[PDB]
Amino acid sequence: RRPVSNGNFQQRVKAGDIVVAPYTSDGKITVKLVAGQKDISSTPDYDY
Amino acid sequence: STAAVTGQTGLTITYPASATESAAIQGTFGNSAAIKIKNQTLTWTRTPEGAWSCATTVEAKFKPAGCAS
Repeated sequence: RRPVSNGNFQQRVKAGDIVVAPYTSDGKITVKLVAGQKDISSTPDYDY
Repeated sequence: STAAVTGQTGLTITYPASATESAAIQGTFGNSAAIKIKNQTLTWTRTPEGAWSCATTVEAKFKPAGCAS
């Protein structure tokens, strides 16, 4: 998280100031890896 | 008769002309063959390295164990 304070923010607002600040709300980044089996060889077939 | 042309219509010989081309001997059932297995073909294919194997398109229950795919 990247918090920033504009001093006496409410006093500035009461003065009528346009108050803005750059901000980055904290959050999550996730990478999931799941294995997989791959059929390397396959041939003999039969019918039933 | 010959590999290029044979005396029987149902027998075909796939004679290779190069070192990297396989050989195949294929025969098609007919005449006195069973009506069920009629028009099917059994082929003996030869790898360029000299390996012989058999293959056929007849039903699974009619395939002998020596030619089973």
